[PDB]
Amino acid sequence: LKVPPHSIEAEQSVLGGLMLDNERWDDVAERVVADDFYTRPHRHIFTEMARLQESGSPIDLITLAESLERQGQLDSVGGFAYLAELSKNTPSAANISAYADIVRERAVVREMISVANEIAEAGFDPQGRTSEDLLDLAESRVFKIAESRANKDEGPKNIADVLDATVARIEQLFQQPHDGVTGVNTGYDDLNKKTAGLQPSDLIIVAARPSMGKTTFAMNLVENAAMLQDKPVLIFSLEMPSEQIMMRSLASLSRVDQTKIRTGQLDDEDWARISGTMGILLEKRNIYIDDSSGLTPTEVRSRARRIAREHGGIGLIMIDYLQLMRVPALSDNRTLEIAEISRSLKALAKELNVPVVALSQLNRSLEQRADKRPVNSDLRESGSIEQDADLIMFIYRDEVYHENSDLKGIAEIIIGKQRNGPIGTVRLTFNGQWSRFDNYAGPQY
Amino acid sequence: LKVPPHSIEAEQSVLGGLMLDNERWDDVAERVVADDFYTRPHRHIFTEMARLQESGSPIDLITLAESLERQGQLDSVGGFAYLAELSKNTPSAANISAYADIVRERAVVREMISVANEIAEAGFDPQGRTSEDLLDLAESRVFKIAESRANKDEGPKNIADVLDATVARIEQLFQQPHDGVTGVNTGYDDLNKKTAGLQPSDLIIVAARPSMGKTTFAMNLVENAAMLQDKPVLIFSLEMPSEQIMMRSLASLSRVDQTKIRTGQLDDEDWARISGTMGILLEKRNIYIDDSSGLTPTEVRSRARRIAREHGGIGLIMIDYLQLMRVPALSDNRTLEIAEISRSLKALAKELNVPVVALSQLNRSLEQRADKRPVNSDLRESGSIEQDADLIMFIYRDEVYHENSDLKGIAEIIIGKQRNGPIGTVRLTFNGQWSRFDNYAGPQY
Amino acid sequence: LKVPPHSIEAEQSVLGGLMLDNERWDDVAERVVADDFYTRPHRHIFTEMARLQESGSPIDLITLAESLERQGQLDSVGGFAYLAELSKNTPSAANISAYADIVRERAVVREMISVANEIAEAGFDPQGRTSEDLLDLAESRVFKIAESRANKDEGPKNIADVLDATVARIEQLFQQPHDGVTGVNTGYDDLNKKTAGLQPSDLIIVAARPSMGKTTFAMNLVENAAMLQDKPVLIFSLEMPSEQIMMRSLASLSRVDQTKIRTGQLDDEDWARISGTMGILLEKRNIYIDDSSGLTPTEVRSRARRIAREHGGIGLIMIDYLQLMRVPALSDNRTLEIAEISRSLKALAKELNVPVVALSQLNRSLEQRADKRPVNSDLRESGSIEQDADLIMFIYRDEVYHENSDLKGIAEIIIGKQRNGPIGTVRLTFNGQWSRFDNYAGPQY
Amino acid sequence: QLDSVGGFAYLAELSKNTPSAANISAYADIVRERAVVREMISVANEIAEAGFDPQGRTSEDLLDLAESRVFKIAESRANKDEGPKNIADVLDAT
Ligand SMILES: [Mg+2]
Ligand SMILES: [Mg+2]
Ligand SMILES: [Mg+2]
Repeated sequence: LKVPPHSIEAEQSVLGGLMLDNERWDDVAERVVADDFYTRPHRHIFTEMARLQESGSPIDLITLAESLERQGQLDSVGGFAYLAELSKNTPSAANISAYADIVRERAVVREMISVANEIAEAGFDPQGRTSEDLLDLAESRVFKIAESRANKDEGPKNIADVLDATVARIEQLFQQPHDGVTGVNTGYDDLNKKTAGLQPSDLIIVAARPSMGKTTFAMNLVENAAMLQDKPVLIFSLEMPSEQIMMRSLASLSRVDQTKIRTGQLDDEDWARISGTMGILLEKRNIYIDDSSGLTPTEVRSRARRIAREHGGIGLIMIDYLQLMRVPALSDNRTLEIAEISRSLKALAKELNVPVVALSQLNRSLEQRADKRPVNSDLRESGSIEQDADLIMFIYRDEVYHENSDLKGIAEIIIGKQRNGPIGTVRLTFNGQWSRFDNYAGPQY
Repeated sequence: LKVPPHSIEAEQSVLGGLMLDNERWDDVAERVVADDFYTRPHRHIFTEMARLQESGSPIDLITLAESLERQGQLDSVGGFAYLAELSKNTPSAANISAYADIVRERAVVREMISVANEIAEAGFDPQGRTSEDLLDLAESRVFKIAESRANKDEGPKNIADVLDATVARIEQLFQQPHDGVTGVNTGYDDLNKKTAGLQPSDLIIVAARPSMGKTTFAMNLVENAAMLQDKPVLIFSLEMPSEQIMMRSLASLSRVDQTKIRTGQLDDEDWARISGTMGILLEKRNIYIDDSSGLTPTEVRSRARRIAREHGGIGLIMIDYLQLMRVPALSDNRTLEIAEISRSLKALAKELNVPVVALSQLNRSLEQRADKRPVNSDLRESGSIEQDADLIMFIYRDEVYHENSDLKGIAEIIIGKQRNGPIGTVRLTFNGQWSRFDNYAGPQY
Repeated sequence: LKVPPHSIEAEQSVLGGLMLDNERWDDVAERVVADDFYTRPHRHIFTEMARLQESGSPIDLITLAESLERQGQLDSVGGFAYLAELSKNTPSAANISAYADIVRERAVVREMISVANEIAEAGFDPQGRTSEDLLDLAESRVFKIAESRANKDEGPKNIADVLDATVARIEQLFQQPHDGVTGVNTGYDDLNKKTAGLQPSDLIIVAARPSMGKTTFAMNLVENAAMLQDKPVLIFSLEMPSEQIMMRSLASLSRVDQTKIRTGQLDDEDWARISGTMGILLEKRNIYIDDSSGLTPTEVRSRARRIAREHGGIGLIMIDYLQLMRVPALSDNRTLEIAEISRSLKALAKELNVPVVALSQLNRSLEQRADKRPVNSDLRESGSIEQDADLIMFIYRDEVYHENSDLKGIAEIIIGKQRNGPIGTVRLTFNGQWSRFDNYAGPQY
Repeated sequence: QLDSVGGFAYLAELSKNTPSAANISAYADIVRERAVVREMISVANEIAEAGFDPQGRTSEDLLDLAESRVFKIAESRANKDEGPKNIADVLDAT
């Protein structure tokens, strides 16, 4: 019931794994230490192995016994006969660092109990000592423990440990001298300038009123990517089903109208363009659609990670009308619901290192404003999706509100926020007959 | 030999000193509490004595035994002659202060070894626990003892004892004739006049809507307070990681835009200015960044107290987008959550004698107002971070909202609260292409 | 363990205390009775001493023995030697009325045992009795016992006693013909009219948004009633420490801006006024300041009772921003927490008969009104503070909101509640650089 | 639950006996009256024990406890004139 908590079987398993593989010792040398172990024979074995890996790389069965022999230690450290059992056991695979980490943790635990014993000792043993000379000692010891637990990554880093990563990214980008696109491209040249391409660890938002084009624009982004991104994409159509999506997308990629598709009065050239774009999409095999209705961020994360390990690793994610996302815990408070959603999506993007398009709606506030250009406040709910987002870009198409516009066939992509870049107003030509946005070779902005 | 020390003769001496004098109890009960004592009869007797000193001051010999009797407590706390014997004993003199001192001193030690036992045996019994979730428990309990004990200089001080420290501070300030900056220099001479620098035991707030400069500004402050000081600073980036922060700060220092960094398009005169600021930031080693996501106040405290005593003592703390900070006990009431956060940061600043920059957001209330110049009310939650603070200074770039304005490349710092100085409206200039606020040698304001 | 309850050390203690004290007899006579005792010899002694105190005034050792002889009763009540044991021991101090009261109620307890025995006797022995002649009988028994109730200091308080007290107070006021300020003075001659000074037992509340001047106003009240009254004032600065408060107060009294103080950049005419105000503050020794953070009301009580004991008796208390004050029992329900707080403060003021200033805050319910002139409903929590109070008086200086206002340097003190007096709108003048409110000679308000 | 309450043979001994017809309510009256006496013994014993060892308070609340039990059981019992009455009687009071 009561004992020093220690695991000693996985310990020997690590020992034999190091024996049968003289390559991966540095990675466990990061974690495991000679005094980390519990019993002294294992400690002798590991520290001898370490002294040898300084000098003698080959250490499996006999170099160990020889180095142990030259200084006269056989049968005082167990035995070569006993060592046979260690090399015999654990022919296991690269599942070694797990054992290493967990036993390293057990060592930390054992040390904690040791120091609690020391504190109890110094407590019941006064030695003519005061609370002020005692609690301060206790604080200093526990401080030395928690401060130094062989942990480097999670803690606040000195600047030289940050500039290494910064210069590393700069070398990753200079070592490939290429265009002014530091991530995913869209297919649109007027927008890649104000974005440097959809960057790879952000939460993009694509918001606009309902009849405006945001699902259309998003599908255009993803299909263009998947035509120039040899790497998967995802599409979560929580609103409409896959069979509307793909129809819209064939119309987009082939510049034929949607009625002609669904109803079936299309001409030989139309049939040909369809044939070609199909036979393209079926080769690259990027697009993966999920027409699930009421998802949660957990389901999103799982269904994205499933791809991201087996189909390689992914290039972007699209999410239609995230206000349908749910989390039943926060089912009463809608505001905190959306905040949890958005935080989880940003976390996902930082996890998988991809962008996360996340379509959203706007509120019926701009209608009584007479300009109609959507400002960042005009987001459907919670105000936090303008806070966790590293990019927002609204859509406004003046022909909807003004029949007397000189701005018809024209949609402008109001960048309404961008942390790592400028704001602006891109413009593009709308042709919803085949559900596409296209570039605008015309006046500047 | 190994026994819990409980100096018990002094206990009876205290009890009898109180029996023979109703007067000196509040003085004693500065230090004496029910849990302090070793044996339950003493506990019941003393809590009833205290209950009477609350209600009925006269208690010597039999008023206590009688309150005990008023509803049937006799012989569970010893006896009646047992009670009388304590009064008959100890006619000792006025050394009640020292007796109560030691009697108070020993019980906290007893609790200390109790906690040591609890931590150790809890280590033996993990109950679905990791070392990371265990050293946290240790830190939490030990310091919850220490803070609950350490504040034992408390009392209402006579005015002479106040003015001594007041005038000693004033002398230490006149001891060093210098400029009108009694604190950390911000680098912006237009701001230090209304502020006299980021004073050293206060919470500072920088708050603005999501694309306005608050992260940029609060990085300018530390960027300059690292150069001007020889003292460490800390940066808790709860929103986005270090590999973007530093790529924005290199530009903020060296005046080379962020695109020409990440892309690698930067010319020789720009490479040189990268190199200079590199060589500076490495030959000082002041800044310490933590890119952790959902920190609690306690983790902030620990990770600050670490850098405190290793590296001299800190000189500035920045906490990005406060509202992310968690405290899961108060996961439901977000309001009280923020109140706890703010109180904790304030107390931290009071502890380490440094400033604490604590950014925040603003609610979507100023938008439906037609002025857009934020006020002290539009803090994101709880409206306590307008109370626990000492310097609230918003940001307002008019050109973000009004397309057509003469306030372009101008950004003002709408001071909205001070407790020890004047409010105002400072005027600076923004150049986000290299992420910097600059002094505005321009017209009046 | 189980026995008929009766105490006898208190008995002989009281009897001997009366033997050694002819002066103080009536006070014990108001509580103890002949039948109040358990043993009959002491009943004889008590009733005989009482008969003599009616007839024969000196009764210590021999007058009572001689009387008991005149009734021919020696050796029936013990003996004169036994009485010498009574007169020898119990030289106890003035804690005698305590013994009287407790033994009084012990007679009541023994009566309770006897009466329950009577009820159980009627129970075992029904005597052929009806339930309607049983319950109401045995219940009117306890009722008839309740009829005794010699605690005649409660609800049945006829009007004449009230008017006696009231006329006594009116004689306290008219026997001293003075100005129309029956209370603490403030210094603000425009405020004492609407207030008649700060009444000694009422709970005053000062309330305004975070930078409207309430700490300042309150410090001016205390540091003016420190200069007028030769009576102490406390300050529970839970929010800021003494080393800022006192600086502020030096600036207030000496009218020099605080920036010239701490920076040390002040001139001879300023140093003189500093010398003068300090030489006043130390030649009066009148101010106490407690810089403790999370004070519960019990701590506040104790720390005020101390000064009300040592330094005569106190005349003002100030508690800064009471929403810091805790009571950890009610940490979950904040509303009940604050109600406890306010009730404790009112009780304190009624206990010491001294005015409690208790600074409060306001909710963000003004900002969405366009008036901003606060009302009682704009108090930060619980609504008890607007019920358990006797003088709320807000602070609204208008230039904080309306930049273009013709009231700069004007701070009006909206008396928003007062029981024993009017409401109104006092005006003052805000000069904040030296942290003072001053009077205003101006038009009709 | 057979025989946990005596037994069905005893139950038949109950059914066999007592051929009384005229008076049951009066027997019930005296039984309830004795039960009221019994509960009065219970309450008095509670008072005596909670005078001997009632475990901790000021006896100001003990006097109130006596009065409380008294007037409570007074209100719990006393109303036995209670019953639905006739309009030819209610209208008399009205
Ligand atoms: Mg859609
Ligand atoms: Mg930011
Ligand atoms: Mg204040």
